[PDB]
Amino acid sequence: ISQFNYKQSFSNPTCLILATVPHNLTTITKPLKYSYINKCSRLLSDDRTEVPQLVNANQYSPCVSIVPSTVWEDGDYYRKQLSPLEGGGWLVASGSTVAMTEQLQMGFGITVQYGTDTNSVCPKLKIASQLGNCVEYSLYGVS
Amino acid sequence: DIVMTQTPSSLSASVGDRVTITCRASEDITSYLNWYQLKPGKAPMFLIYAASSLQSGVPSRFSGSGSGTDFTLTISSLQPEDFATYYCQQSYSTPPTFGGGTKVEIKRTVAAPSVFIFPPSDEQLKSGTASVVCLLNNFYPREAKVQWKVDNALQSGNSQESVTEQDSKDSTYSLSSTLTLSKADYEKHKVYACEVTHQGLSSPVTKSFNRG
Amino acid sequence: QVQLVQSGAEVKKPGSSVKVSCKASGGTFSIYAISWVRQAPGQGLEWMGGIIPIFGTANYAQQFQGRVTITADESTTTAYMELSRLTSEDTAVYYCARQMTAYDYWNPSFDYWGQGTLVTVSSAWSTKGPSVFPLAPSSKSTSGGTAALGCLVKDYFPEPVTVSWNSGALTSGVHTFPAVLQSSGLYSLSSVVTVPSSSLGTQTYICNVNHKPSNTKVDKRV
Amino acid sequence: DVLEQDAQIDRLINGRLTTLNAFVAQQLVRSESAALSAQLAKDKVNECV
Amino acid sequence: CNGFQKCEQLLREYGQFCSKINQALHGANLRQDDSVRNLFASVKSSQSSP
Amino acid sequence: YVDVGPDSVKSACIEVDIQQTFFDKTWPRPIDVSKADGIIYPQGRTYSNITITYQGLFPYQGDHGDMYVYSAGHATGTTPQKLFVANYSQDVKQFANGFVVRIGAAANSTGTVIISPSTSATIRKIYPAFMLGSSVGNFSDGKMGRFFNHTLVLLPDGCGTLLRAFYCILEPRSGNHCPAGNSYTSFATYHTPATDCSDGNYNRNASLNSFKEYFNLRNCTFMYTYNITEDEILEWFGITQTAQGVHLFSSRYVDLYGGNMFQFATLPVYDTIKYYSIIPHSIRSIQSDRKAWAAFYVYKLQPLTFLLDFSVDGYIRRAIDCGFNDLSQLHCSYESFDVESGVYSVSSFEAKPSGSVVEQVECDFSPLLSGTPPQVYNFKRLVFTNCNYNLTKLLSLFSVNDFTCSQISPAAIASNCYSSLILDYFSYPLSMKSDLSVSSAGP
Amino acid sequence: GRGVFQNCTAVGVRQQRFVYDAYQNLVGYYSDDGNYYCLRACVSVPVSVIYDKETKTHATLFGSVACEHISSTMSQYSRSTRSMLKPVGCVLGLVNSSLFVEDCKLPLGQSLCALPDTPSTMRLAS
Repeated sequence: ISQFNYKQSFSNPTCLILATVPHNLTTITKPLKYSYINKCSRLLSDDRTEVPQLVNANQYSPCVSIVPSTVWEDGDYYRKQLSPLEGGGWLVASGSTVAMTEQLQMGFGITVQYGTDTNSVCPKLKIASQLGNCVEYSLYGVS
Repeated sequence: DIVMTQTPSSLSASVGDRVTITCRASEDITSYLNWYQLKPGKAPMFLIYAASSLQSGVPSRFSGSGSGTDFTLTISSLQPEDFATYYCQQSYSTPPTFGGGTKVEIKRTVAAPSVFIFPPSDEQLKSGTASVVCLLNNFYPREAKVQWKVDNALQSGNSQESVTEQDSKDSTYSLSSTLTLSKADYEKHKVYACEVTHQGLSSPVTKSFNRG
Repeated sequence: QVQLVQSGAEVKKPGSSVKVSCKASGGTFSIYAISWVRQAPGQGLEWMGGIIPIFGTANYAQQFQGRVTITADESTTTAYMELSRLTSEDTAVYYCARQMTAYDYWNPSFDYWGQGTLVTVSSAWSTKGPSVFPLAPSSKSTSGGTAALGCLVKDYFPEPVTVSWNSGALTSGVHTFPAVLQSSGLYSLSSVVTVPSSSLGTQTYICNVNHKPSNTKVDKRV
Repeated sequence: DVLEQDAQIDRLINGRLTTLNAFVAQQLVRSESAALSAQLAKDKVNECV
Repeated sequence: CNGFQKCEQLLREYGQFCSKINQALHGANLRQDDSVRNLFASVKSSQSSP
Repeated sequence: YVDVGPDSVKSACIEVDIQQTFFDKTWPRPIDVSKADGIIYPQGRTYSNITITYQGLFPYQGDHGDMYVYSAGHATGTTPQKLFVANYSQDVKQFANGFVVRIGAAANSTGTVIISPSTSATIRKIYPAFMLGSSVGNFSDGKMGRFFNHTLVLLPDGCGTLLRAFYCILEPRSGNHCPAGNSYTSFATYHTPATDCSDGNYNRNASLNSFKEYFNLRNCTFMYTYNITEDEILEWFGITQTAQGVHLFSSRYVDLYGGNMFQFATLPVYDTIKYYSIIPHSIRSIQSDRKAWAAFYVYKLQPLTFLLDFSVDGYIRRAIDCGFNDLSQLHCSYESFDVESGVYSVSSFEAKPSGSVVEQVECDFSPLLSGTPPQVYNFKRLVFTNCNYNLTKLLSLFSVNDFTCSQISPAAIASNCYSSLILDYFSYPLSMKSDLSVSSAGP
Repeated sequence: GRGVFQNCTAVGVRQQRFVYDAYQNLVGYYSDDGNYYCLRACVSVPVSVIYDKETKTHATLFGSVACEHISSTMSQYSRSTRSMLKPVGCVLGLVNSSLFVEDCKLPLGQSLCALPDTPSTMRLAS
């Protein structure tokens, strides 16, 4: 899952949640089955040099274009040729299916960043800048 | 692209004859047409620009008329040096597109072709290529149809037709139907007949001869 | 007045590059635009491109782009066209045409044209001599008071050739026909002369075939 | 491969940087010693020669 | 980073250390030069009989 | 899926010419950091008099970039005809780390129009247009320049008064000259100033209509519009890609007169952009009003360390590219724009290799195949010495469930050479895979 | 590895193909059977820059012995820097500034080398 489907950033505060809706939030619509990619590789024109392609951090898989939204069967293979501009060779992606559970089990990945300026995202809720001399302050993202 | 067609591809007219040439334009060319004169054998002559105005050094007998898509170069009187191919070229958009071309001739003499036949020579036989030539001399109407019947077999694909330019004396030419065969297909045939049809000729005539 | 002087006809291998030079004498060469127009036999006049020497920028037809190159020389007042990957369809007569407008490549009137340069493709075609394979007369070749005895001409690989009659003395009834190309791609033309039968015996007829590239001066009896 | 070669090259980088800093430190010490010796030599030249 | 591009990319995160090393060592050499110049000046001013 | 508007109804697309020879000029405007050309400001900080080193995405010092130029179209007397464009649409460039664009540098001066050199017009500012995407191919004709899936398109509209950004799927059209149709030269975009650019009534869809002529945009995730004041001032633009989306920078709002770029938009695009190209734009006017348009220069962004001088205003007016030459090394190392005179040692050259010399049968794997693979406690090995081998050939005959290489890479273990190979095999269920590890307490 | 190869007088058991000096660098045996190829670590050229701040001119002194192989903007030498760079005989290697004038020079100055003092306004070697 990490090296071909979804990888997060080693350099950012992250929280990863595996949750589920028991029966209430019926608005979420169940899919066909669970799908993931177990292999997304590449072969050169020599037939004797194979290159697996790990997914980059917080990006899409390179083989996303040749894979449908839901993989039809486990062990399925998808092949596509590459243009001479992009080096040619061959793009091969391996799918995998997982039988579905009774209730939807969902996954969330939250990455906040203590980085940019912009505005600020915070919880909603006279001790203010007017009394500047008094010590202690909390800004848009600086405390 | 602007494709331009000359409505007449060839007109025959003696000297002292008013002549109008029509060029058809695919799209509105507001005032961008050129009339060019081409006598086979030299750089052509720039006659008219914008379809109406006379290039300097051109007789006033040439006149330009037209606009939009109708265009007609007009010659007040034909002259011995007025007989040449005429091309209409648009100056409106991007690549110059040239009209088809128009041929000029005269009714000077309407003459039937005098038909001759000449078989291959004995030395042209030692050569290995046998060639019968049917010659039509001094025939004016440009249209003529020539075919070959070798032993009542209609020959095609191996005879070529040549013609000269205006003799300037009789408005007729010399036409050669040069029919070429090899010994494997020549010595096995006896009759060698050329079927010539000309409107100036009364009836289609034949030069028939027997080999040997 | 302007003189547009072309160059000699070209015979080259298909896929080879052909260079054609047109020289302008008189007028102002740098300001005026010179355009190359090709007449393919039976295909009509086709515009290939144009160039203005002072600007140095070359206009090109869409189909010829990436193959044809148009250049001009300021010092010698000469306009040059180069075509790569020659094909059977390419064989044509090429004309350099000056444009009347001082500038404005887009609006073109060709006031002056070159005489023309012929281009032919040659599949490893070697310069050799022609052969006299004429047409002697006979009784059955004699219809009426006159027959026709000719020179024909056969199998020389460069386009120019010259058939004369009785060392140039015979000029009556001489009819020469354009050389055609066979599937073997050789050069073959005919030249028949209408000679009275009475002159068949009293006069013996020999046609001189002259090929300048092969430098062949051959007399064989007709 | 890449992911682990980053860690390996980092190990080498840190090691070499530390040795090079040690080199600089001992050079500073030894240079100071030589400066004091040079003052002594100046005194010996003025006094003995 | 004996010449290898990857190593230099990694070293980019440390480059200030290399700068400190270079500057310190350059200053040490300058101080050596001053010491030599000073000692030789004391030797100078001696009117040598040929 | 946002509603962009009605499709284009016209059957055929306007004809286009590609005279790449007309656009080939040499007007060098290289980057020079001594006056802070193409600098992106720190995203959340500002500073004062201080001078600091800072590592980010910058264009390398002295870079010439790529020059692009726009022109009028074929015009007869009062009638416009075919558009004039270069080969920019066919050419495919790579969005390695984004790029910075110099806009209207030649404006406020008079230069000969590129389309008609004899004609001379006062240079005026024009804005670029870009297509960016993740997948590229050719059209039906083999003409390069087709963007397959969702592709971001940025184009100016209303004679340079607004910018539109949208992330749509572009499918060509089958009319004449339209890219899926016949007689197709190159897609382009255009606006006719006689009607579209009337005073106070700038058609804000004119260029969008031109674009819709050639493509049927579908499944548009979003569309954004940004207003732009008219003037003739040099300005900068920038594009970059992060995990947060694509970022758009400009000098227009914050440092209009200085050129520092500040972010003004973030766009929800999350497939890695690999390719981009410049949309050719022809101005559909009459030849009597052919105007000259300032060339725009595109410089790629490279990770780099830059010594940045900050004014009391905080604006960067001076920078050093630390990797340009040796004197730049000195400036960056002393972290100052002034270094004392002296003799400083810098980084040394080193020679280049050539002609890799090599000197050096048939490592067999037959017993791996014949018989019954013994137990994991009766496992049997194959040592290899005095032979050469290929591992892919062996491994393609089976279905490898796990391939984990420690202290070695899966590619290297197929390509590197060494003294001796040891290959031990046995019969192992996939149930006890976890027990088969170097660090495990399993039996 | 990267390193010059040469032929040298026979030493060592000769059973192995590698001779070592107790360090990673090695003499490296016979490139082709029945021959000897003594090997060397790849050589590198040192470079130094004289700022000359008052003039603001820069002079590229090369290594103490870098006056034959090195050439201005040489294709062979690829520096770690963008290869953008910044000649008097061989006093101490080649130098980009090329003035042989010495005349008389006073003690104060860069003092780049043993003899040379490079007085301000280039004009090396004095």
